[PDB]
Amino acid sequence: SERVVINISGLRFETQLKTLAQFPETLLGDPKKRMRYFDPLRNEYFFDRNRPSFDAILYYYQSGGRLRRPVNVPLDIFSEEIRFYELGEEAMEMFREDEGYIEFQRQVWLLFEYPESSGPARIIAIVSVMVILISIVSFCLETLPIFRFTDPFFIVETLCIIWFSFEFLVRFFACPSKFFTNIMNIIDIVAIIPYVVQIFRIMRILRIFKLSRHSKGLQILGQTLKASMRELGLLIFFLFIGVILFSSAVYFAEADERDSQFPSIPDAFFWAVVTMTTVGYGDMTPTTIGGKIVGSLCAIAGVLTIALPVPVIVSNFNYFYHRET
Amino acid sequence: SERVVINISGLRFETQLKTLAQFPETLLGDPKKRMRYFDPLRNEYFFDRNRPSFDAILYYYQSGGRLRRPVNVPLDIFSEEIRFYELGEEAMEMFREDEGYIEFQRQVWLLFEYPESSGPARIIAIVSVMVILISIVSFCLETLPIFRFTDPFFIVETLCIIWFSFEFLVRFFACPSKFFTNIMNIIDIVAIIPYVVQIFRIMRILRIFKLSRHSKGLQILGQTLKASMRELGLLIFFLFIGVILFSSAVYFAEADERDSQFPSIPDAFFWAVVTMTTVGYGDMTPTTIGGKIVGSLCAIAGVLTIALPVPVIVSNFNYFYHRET
Amino acid sequence: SERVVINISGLRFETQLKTLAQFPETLLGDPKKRMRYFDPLRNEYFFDRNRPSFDAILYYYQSGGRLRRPVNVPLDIFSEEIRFYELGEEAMEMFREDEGYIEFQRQVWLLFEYPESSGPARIIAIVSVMVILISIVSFCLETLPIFRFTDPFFIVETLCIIWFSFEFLVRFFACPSKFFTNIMNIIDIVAIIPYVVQIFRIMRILRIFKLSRHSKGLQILGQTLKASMRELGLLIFFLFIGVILFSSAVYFAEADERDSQFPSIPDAFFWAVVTMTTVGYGDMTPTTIGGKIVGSLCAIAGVLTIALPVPVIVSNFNYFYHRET
Amino acid sequence: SERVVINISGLRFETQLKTLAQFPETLLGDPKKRMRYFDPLRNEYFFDRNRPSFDAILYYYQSGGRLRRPVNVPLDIFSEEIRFYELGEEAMEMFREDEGYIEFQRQVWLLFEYPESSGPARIIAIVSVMVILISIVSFCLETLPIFRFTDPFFIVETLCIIWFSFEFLVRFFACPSKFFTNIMNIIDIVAIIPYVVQIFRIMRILRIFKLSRHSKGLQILGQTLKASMRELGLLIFFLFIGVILFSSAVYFAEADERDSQFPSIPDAFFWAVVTMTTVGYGDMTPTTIGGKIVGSLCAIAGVLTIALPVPVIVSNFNYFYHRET
Ligand SMILES: [K+]
Ligand SMILES: [K+]
Ligand SMILES: [O]
Repeated sequence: SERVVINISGLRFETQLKTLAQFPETLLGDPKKRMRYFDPLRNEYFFDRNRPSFDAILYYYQSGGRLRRPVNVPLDIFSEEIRFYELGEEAMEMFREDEGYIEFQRQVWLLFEYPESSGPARIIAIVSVMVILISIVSFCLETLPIFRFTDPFFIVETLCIIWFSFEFLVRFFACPSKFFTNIMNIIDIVAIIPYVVQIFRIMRILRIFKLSRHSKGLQILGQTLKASMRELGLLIFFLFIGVILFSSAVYFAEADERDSQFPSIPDAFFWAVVTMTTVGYGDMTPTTIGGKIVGSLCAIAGVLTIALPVPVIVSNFNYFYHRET
Repeated sequence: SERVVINISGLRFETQLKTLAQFPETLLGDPKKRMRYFDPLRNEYFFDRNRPSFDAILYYYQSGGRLRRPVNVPLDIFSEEIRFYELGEEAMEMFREDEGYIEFQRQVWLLFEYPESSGPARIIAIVSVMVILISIVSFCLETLPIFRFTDPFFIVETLCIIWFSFEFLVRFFACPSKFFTNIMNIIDIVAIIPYVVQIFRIMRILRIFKLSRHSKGLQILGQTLKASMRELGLLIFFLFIGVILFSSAVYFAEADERDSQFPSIPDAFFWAVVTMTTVGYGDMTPTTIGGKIVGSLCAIAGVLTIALPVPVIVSNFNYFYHRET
Repeated sequence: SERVVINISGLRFETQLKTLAQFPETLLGDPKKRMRYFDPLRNEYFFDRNRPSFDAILYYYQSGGRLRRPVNVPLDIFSEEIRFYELGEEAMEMFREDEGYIEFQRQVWLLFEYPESSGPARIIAIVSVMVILISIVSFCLETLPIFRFTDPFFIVETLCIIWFSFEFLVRFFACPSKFFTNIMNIIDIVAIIPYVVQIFRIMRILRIFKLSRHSKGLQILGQTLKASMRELGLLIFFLFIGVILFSSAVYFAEADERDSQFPSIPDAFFWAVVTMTTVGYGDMTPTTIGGKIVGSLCAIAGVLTIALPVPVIVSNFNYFYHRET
Repeated sequence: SERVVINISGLRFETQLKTLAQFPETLLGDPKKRMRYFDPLRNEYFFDRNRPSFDAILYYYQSGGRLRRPVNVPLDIFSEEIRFYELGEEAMEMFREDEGYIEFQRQVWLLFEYPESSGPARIIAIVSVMVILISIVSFCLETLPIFRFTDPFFIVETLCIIWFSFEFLVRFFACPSKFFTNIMNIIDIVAIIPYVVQIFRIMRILRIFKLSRHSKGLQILGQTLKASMRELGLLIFFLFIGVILFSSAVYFAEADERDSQFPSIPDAFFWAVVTMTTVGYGDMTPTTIGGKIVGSLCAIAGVLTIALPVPVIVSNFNYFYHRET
């Protein structure tokens, strides 16, 4: 119950000794630690330090754990005062968590997993990207009407696979731990499985995801979509409810019309999709006065359905964008 | 007029005793309550508590009712100080209102109205959703050109009605009070009235609203639209003024043209709607130099007309979204 | 130079007497006014009032005019403290301006200019709106292919003019001052000038603006557009620069093509407009590889050109919207 | 170690003399400078000045360089206190940088480079703009089907070049320094190089950029795009990844269809572009159930791809817009 006066650059703080003794590990909790700052003429402990920060420090003793940075104190200045008062590593990491902060194969694992290290590391990454870009150009040219080791496309297709196999064999016996959690390598597995044929071709387009390893923004978008599936799927659900709603509204408004462009419900789905997203079908346009109305409400409700979950998904992207800079 | 000194962890507060006696129910208003905190050596009442919060507490006595949380004090910390100073339940609920905060049938009413309680409660809700989803699929398949108890659709249509009647008979004699205010049950009434035929079919599509009971976001959007009708209808009115304006501007610009695609005013309405919402008609495009101009101004003014009331409606949605989490 | 101590509910303020005597009209500047608050035991002036507000009050004496409300003090509380310290009507109105705040014919001028006064005032406004809405419906029906005092439209056209003349003759000899500045009456003049015929018809559509007097949001949008012409016209200029830019880019990319859909520069203007506003022409689509590219860049740059000046115009609207509530 | 008490209008500040002596150039660091403010009755230095500002001033001595304006202190008031305490020109310019702040030919260089100086300076700028606007109108009329010194267009084309040469010869021997860094003159060079012919015509359209010198907003947009290329190019990259992704998804979904509108991968690129930007092709619309799905996901992912990097680019524009006012 013994009173303790703490002078912070002229700002007076008073408390009970039992409140500071609650945490015997810190500065003000250890009598031998705070001894060097005692003023025997005023019976107080003087500190020639920042003043707005000490409101939360002394409250960390009163509350017995709570360490909230004041809204007017900078983040770096308050964090450097916690080091001086020695509140503890447990309370320091809780402050960051509350603020928002989470030989034979060692050299080959430097110019491949972290291509920003050495000199040849930054060049072998460009060559690996050129193989990917040509791998994408090769996939887009295997279908032209002109074009539809001897096969003129089997010379570059395998050449990229030889490099895409060279981007996997050097990463299995040189990785830290034996790997399937990192999605960067799951893409390397789906880019190297051309051993049902159409499903493997739709699976073959996943070689575009090979750029995510070497791209700055692709990593940011990947974290955004994962950290937004609730509001990301909320759009898909809100659009599903509206498509079923408005495709049926235009169908009953254009049912007695012998030349009504909407024959059934599912045939009016794609019309409601491009009218909500405001893309524009060009084909199925309404003809009935009531059907024309339904199209107007389908375009108005479309902008609302889209623009509601977007700011949340935009905010998740702008956070990871700035945090990675 | 007797002066009273209040020491808050070193922060000095002075007032007149009549100001604290204005509220005899609280701590500082009751002399017997504040007796335990008096310091007879300094003639003051000491409190080893939070310091930035007491500005508003002592002002609650001076203003005689006003209790405004300081902008730099957290919401939980300030609210816990009101409990200590015992300002009263009337002033506490006014603070929340000012901040923004509003046997035979008892067990059957748990696995139906609150399907998150028991184990079988969370399974009977999934079965009830599967019936709804099949009920929606059934409505969309009763119109295909191929398909247009013996009727192949009368086997699932009634089967869902048997379940949709099973989702109403168990809720009338098991509800708390006899019900028409909760819109969740008005949908159950409009999903069970298939006892003018086309109007009942347009009324039949309202079975999609049955998902609002089991959906998280549908409840949020429903509250959003109700709490936004002024700005929601402001869009409909702003778009009505512009459609009448620009449909007449393109009609007089394309009147002497014998092959002008716009014959009258109402026939140019749907063109102005999809050009403001930027959907794209594909059919009626302008042909005259002046009519081409009108279409350009109709698309520019459309983005403005849409994007003005949207942020308000988005803010109403993002509030109910986060408040329900 | 005589020192003056001012005690604000325990918060100590010191200054020189010449600083308070700088404004002899206020409380602390008048010795007879502040006499009632002097404490002859401490040699200070005590005030049992708000504490965070007095930082700016005492600075109003030091700065000699500046009166800035603190960011943590509410607007109503700080404004009520200026009344107590009696800083003057000149400094009070400067604070509002700095914060953001600007018989025979007397009874007939109440149920017409302010239709919210009496009972019959709120009914005669509805009848005046029904005449306007029918006046708009009449204008839209004078052009149907079926329809294209004896003239079936001359019975309602003049009947609304009789009312639109009844909404002008009662406002010239009953107005406060003889009127042309208020744009509400300029619309009444352009709705009553049907005494070159096509220009008067395009001028006749301005009868839709008659709703601005009785509409809540139309007044808000009118103030928004006037308070945004710089950024409103900035869009028109940014779109003008892009239309000329991209219409020429697609024309040179599709010049050697004998069947290029773009014959000249001005014939590609409307394509660039609906591709920037993302409306969709449906007619003129690019055919050349380079022309296809130009269309892609014209759609990307369109969203940027639109979305830059929009938030400013949206902010001007959301300010007048909330300020009128 | 000698203690120093600083009284700021009643607010008490204490520190060690060695902390103020750390900067011997300032007021409180120079004993002769602060001598005029010493109170020999209280042993303190009194200042009749602003109170919330001195937290950062005294911390500038403790931190030994850091000068951060408090979040509640206005920018002008805090900056005027730094002048009084005389912290130094080095710390003052660091505060602005931390806040966000960077005869025979002398008279001819006033009515040309700064056309806001004299009277004839503001008129010769309008004539120079009329030549540019006619130069733009001339370029748009050299291609009409009607029109496709004797050449009817060689009379205005050279007349503008004579003026565009008059806007370069007077700026080379009258400029401050001999010029290629300022992009305003690089446009004057690309507007005066009509001395491969089609490439010079696509290079000739760059005469629209001549308006950037005399336009307020064109300068703001130019700074915006340069200060946004990372997020500006991030859109181009995000759209490139999606176009390749969805053009291949619709091609494999519409491959067995003999009348599939998408013959190859590159022929489906422009469809994915206008469906992501929601422009609307009107030509290539999907026909297969799977292809219809791909178009729906291509329109949903398009709004997301567009709306993510837009707020960053909008914020860069709104900063330069307000900073230039
Ligand atoms: K469109
Ligand atoms: K659109
Ligand atoms: O379209």
